[PDB]
Amino acid sequence: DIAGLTPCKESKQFAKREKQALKKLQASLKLYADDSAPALAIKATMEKTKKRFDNYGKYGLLCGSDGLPHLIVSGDQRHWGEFITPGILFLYIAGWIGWVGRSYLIAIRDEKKPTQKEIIIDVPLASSLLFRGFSWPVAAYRELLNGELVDNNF
Amino acid sequence: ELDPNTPSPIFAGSTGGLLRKAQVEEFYVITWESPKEQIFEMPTGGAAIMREGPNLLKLARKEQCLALGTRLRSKYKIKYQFYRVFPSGEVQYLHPKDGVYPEKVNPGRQGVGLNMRSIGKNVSPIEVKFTGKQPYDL
Amino acid sequence: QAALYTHHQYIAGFIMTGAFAHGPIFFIRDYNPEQNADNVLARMLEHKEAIISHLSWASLFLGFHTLGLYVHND
Amino acid sequence: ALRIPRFSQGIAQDPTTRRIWFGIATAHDFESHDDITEGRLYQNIFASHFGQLAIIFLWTSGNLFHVAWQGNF
Amino acid sequence: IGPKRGSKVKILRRESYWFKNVGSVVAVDQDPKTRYPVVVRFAKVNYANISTNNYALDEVEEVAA
Amino acid sequence: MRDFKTYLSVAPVLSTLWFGSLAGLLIEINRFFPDALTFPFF
Amino acid sequence: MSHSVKIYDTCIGCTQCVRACPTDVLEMIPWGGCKAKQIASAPRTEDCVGCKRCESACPTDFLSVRVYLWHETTRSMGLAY
Amino acid sequence: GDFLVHHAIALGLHTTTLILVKGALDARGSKLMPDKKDFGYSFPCDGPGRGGTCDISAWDDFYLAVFWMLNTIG
Amino acid sequence: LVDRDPIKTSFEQWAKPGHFSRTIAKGPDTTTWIWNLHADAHDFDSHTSDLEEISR
Ligand code: CLA
Ligand code: CLA
Ligand code: CLA
Ligand code: CLA
Ligand SMILES: CC(=CC=C/C(C)=C/C=C/C=C(C)/C=C/C=C(C)/C=C/C1=C(C)CCCC1(C)C)/C=C/C1=C(C)CCCC1(C)C
Ligand SMILES: CC(=CC=C/C(C)=C/C=C/C=C(C)/C=C/C=C(C)/C=C/C1=C(C)CCCC1(C)C)/C=C/C1=C(C)CCCC1(C)C
Ligand code: SF4
Ligand code: SF4
Ligand code: SF4
Repeated sequence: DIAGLTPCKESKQFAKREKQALKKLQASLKLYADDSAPALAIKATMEKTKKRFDNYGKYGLLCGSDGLPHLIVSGDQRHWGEFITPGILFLYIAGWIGWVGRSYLIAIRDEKKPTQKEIIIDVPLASSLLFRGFSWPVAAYRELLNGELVDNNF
Repeated sequence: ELDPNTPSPIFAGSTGGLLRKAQVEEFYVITWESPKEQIFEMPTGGAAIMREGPNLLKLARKEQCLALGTRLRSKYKIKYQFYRVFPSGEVQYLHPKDGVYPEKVNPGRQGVGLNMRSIGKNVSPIEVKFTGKQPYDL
Repeated sequence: QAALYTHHQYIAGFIMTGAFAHGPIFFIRDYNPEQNADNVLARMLEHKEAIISHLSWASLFLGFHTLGLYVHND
Repeated sequence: ALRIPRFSQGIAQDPTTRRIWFGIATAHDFESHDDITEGRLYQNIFASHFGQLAIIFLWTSGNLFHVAWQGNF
Repeated sequence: IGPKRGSKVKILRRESYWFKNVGSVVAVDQDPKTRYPVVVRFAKVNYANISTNNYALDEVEEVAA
Repeated sequence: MRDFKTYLSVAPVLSTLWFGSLAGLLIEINRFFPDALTFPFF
Repeated sequence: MSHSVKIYDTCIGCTQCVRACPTDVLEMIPWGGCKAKQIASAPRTEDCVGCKRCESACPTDFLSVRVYLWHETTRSMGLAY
Repeated sequence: GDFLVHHAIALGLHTTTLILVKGALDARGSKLMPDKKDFGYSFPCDGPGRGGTCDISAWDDFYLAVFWMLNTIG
Repeated sequence: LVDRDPIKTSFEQWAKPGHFSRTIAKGPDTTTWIWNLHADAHDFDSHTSDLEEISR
């Protein structure tokens, strides 16, 4: 739709890629497996990149010249989850990497001599502060900016 | 030399120490005591023996001739002693002067430690522009 | 047209550096903390640890993210 | 062991070769090296880069002078 | 013990490694006399292998209080 | 045998049983969906 | 300056602290009160080369010295020869 | 093709300048060398010990800078 | 080293900060000693001032 061309529903240049290129894959008139039970170009590796026919799903997917598919993601016509869908995902996953970074850490500096407890690991991954992340509804999106890590501690 | 042969600190050969610039300028030399015939380590790579005389080896440059200590006091002895020879005489009386063993008290001599103002907030950079009338020649 | 955009790209880059390099000499030979302070050239010094970090955070990001896209692509 | 380089002094009687290199690269550092005053300095960069503009025209001249008798025009 | 001797003090000089950070103290000076009393001590080391230094009340800005 | 308020330790590189594996299960999602470049949802 | 690197500190005590450094540092010059009472930063420095072996050990709590001397003899670098 | 080089000229003047910004933003001194001054610029080197100290004159960061001004401008 | 020479434990040394020259890895925390430890891990100026073992 936008600058490149249209998706899969038609994309000539893209088609030619499917075809030569892979299929030459072929390329081996035979090469012996008339019945034989190993050499697997034959089945999929093609067909797994191939039966990926005039279908790939359908995804829209813009495809420029040479018809390799370009990613817009401007949240329109079709292309929204080529960044946000896998974007918030990157956010949510990290941040629950370091929410617990700022955790199997802010749990130590105390009791008795706590000077490298960390070259060994007290609860592995933390396996205690673990889920604190999925057990983030809202969380740092309020309690980070109000209290605890409070401007005070700023 | 030989017609006068006055030695003390045994060695034989070596492409190590003393060469042209210890006549044409300054000289530098260390002297010492010792008990009974003992084999040493040496500056300049080599190694020999002792017994006595003056026990007076001469040395190229004075960082060289105190290292008899940085090992040549891990081998007994109070006394080791290096001076400064010229091509003519004195001023710079090197291990001479007063007391010895860097870490006692008779006098104070030099040193100071401060400049104008002390270690404190010299976030203050360089001040006046260098100009022949305000105490910055020290 | 192509050995003339660059002797003006070399230089130009070559400058910039020297620009940035005589404004780290001001801070030592000249400059004067008692004579500049609360004063907005200060504060620039004072609130400095952040300044390199929120700079370094640009690079490290601008680093591996360009380099995912270009090996992956290779 | 003589005395030489006519501006610095620590540099001036240094017996090695540093004597040389370090001569030919302190030259342009007027602000603070022996010979200097805020009056000297300034002017000592002023009739310096009047020594500038100056060298830019012996460049341009010859640019227009290997051209006029050969070098197609 | 009755006033405050060595119970929590920041550092404020800007040269001293743990400067703005507050660690713990010890046998702070008694007499009218000198200018470098007070030992202080904290967990975090510094640029030397051993770090347990003595600063002095002209300053310790503790500050509040 | 592990109840409430942190637990037992572990070695220098249990990261080499964390790079290898966990992460390793993920090729295991990168063949179940042998492909990406956007993704359907659930 | 011509040998001007500051290793000073505040204790200037020198027991299990610092000694190392070819000739340069004949101190113990007790200033009228500084604990193990021996102080300052040097003696007559116009003698030897440019270490920072000078700290490496026994505090300077600030900097530590290194080369800064510029005006630099030869006796002040091994090699005048 | 241009949505990369164009992000890799951007990773240049950034990195180039975290070092120049930094280079500059303390030719004055810092923790490792606190009193780094009266000469600021090119005092290249210092003694071993403290942590181990090196190209930490604002010149040697300029020195270090000029490699990325020679890698962007490329 | 220390716990608990010498005659008196089987009980192996798993736990108590450090080992490798003597104002050792110090209580006080740092990173350098994690490239220390691997580097110079094999070496001999430490382990013991006495041949013996090393060839062993
Ligand atoms: C990679 C290079 C880039 C490019 C594409 C160019 C291209 C050009 N420069 Mg150039 N230049 C550059 C970087 C560049 N420069 C830099 C970094 C400097 C200063 C450090 C200069 C200083 C310079 C001068 C003075 C002149 C040019 C000129 C030119 C043109 C001459 C044709 C040529 O083939 O140059 C090819 C590129 C090179 C040969 C590499 C640069 C090496 C030389 C020119 C510098 C060495 C001399 C040194 C700076 C001064 C010595 C003083 C001494 C002789 C007394 C050409 C457009 C000339 C011109 O514009 O026409 C009148 C003019 O001569 N340049
Ligand atoms: C356009 C101008 C501009 C001006 C007016 C100045 C002026 C000054 N600069 Mg400077 N500088 C500039 C741009 C400028 N700079 C730029 C762009 C850079 C880097 C991009 C620098 C990097 C720089 C440094 C590091 C220093 C100065 C210093 C100085 C001061 C002394 C100059 C000096 O040391 O030269 C004397 C140099 C020579 C006589 C020649 C030796 C130079 C070598 C490196 C040759 C360079 C490459 C060369 C062309 C290759 C050989 C040619 C080949 C064809 C054979 C003086 C205040 C010094 C200073 O005072 O700071 C405290 C010093 O620290 N500058
Ligand atoms: C799987 C994917 C791919 C890969 C291999 C990476 C890999 C990396 N990314 Mg990354 N990223 C991706 C896709 C990817 N990213 C996508 C799709 C986006 C959104 C467009 C981002 C946005 C992003 C950001 C902002 C950053 C990274 C960073 C990083 C570096 C990892 C730091 C980290 O996450 O540690 C574990 C996490 C922590 C230790 C805590 C860090 C907290 C971060 C994630 C704060 C998030 C706020 C951010 C600005 C969002 C704006 C929200 C705002 C509207 C309020 C690392 C090399 C960081 C970087 O560049 O440093 C080199 C960081 O700058 N990424
Ligand atoms: C091609 C080069 C090489 C690489 C990869 C780097 C990379 C870097 N340089 Mg650098 N540099 C280089 C050559 C290189 N430099 C050279 C030749 C010089 C001059 C001699 C410099 C002078 C220089 C300076 C002055 C600075 C840097 C800085 C940086 C960092 C800037 C942040 C960034 O770009 O994103 C981050 C890094 C990358 C994109 C590179 C890849 C790093 C990751 C992805 C490693 C891969 C992990 C891998 C899977 C695991 C393998 C390890 C092992 C387990 C097998 C970065 C680490 C700056 C800095 O410190 O930033 C804070 C700044 O200090 N450089
Ligand atoms: C979660 C994640 C991740 C990851 C990954 C990651 C997260 C990675 C990271 C990494 C990191 C790193 C790699 C780091 C490194 C570091 C460095 C490199 C450093 C360096 C340095 C330092 C240390 C300082 C300064 C100096 C130097 C520079 C040396 C993501 C996922 C995903 C995917 C698949 C795609 C889509 C989206 C999602 C779905 C979401
Ligand atoms: C106007 C403009 C702009 C801009 C932008 C800008 C405006 C930029 C700027 C830049 C600058 C720079 C980049 C500079 C830098 C430098 C510096 C930063 C320095 C620093 C220093 C130091 C280092 C220290 C001290 C000294 C000194 C200061 C030197 C634009 C406008 C426009 C546009 C585009 C859009 C459309 C409209 C218009 C209208 C057309
Ligand atoms: S700090 Fe160094 S040499 Fe200075 S006073 Fe102590 S040990 Fe003496
Ligand atoms: S630090 Fe300096 S003065 Fe001290 S020994 Fe080394 S060179 Fe001599
Ligand atoms: S380490 Fe750095 S400073 Fe030290 S010597 Fe080598 S270079 Fe010089």
